Amino acid sequence: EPAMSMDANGKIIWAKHSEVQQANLKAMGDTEIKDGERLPLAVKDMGSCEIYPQTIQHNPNGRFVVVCGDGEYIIYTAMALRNKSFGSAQEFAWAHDSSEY
Amino acid sequence: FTVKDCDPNTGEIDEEGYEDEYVLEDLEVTVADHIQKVMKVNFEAAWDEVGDEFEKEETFTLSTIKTLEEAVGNIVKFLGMHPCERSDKVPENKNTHTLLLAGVFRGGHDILVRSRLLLLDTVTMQVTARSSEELPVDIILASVG
Repeated sequence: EPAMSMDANGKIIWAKHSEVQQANLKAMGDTEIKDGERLPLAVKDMGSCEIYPQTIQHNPNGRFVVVCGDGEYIIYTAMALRNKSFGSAQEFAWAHDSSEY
Repeated sequence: FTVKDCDPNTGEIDEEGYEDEYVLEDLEVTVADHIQKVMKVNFEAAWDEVGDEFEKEETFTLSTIKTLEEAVGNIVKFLGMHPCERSDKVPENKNTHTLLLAGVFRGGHDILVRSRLLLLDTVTMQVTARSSEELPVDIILASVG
């Protein structure tokens, strides 16, 4: 998988593609179609991180994602495209509440 | 909101753009957005009087801590009123304390509080709220927290 987490507005923001820069997040779409049939995306990257992740997890309200990669955790302020925060991991739990970790 | 993107250089303002909604913060409304803290028109009388018509009570008996101070943090500060009738002052310690305290609530009528904090050496205490408005007596006892 890539690292992505989706806001229930309807944007799964992922980053990267497979090893592409993280530079590419977004997707609020704009339109509707049949179950079987297929759909269109928006285009407006944000990001161009360096650390290569393997986790994405949303904040409990989607909001703050903490992303880990290269073994450290960048958390983003997302809309912000701000680094919400960073450090090195080993293992994790968000305090589910959406306010601690 | 309907969220619209910008070009700050020179923009565009167009009918289209799509909504997303973001949850905002709570508003809590206080007992100090509404009140003018005062000194009484007639304390002696008023003091009693306010009892007369108005008065609700709560008692606690305090057995793990013998200090006002916690209480104190919630009360001077929450109500925003004046402690007193010469019954305010305490140094970095003090044996006993009463705040007989004042201000007036919105809608005109007043909200009045007497807090006799009593130290035996536990604290057991009589908090009175007396009011010239009904909604405040129930409120003070809560609000102070």
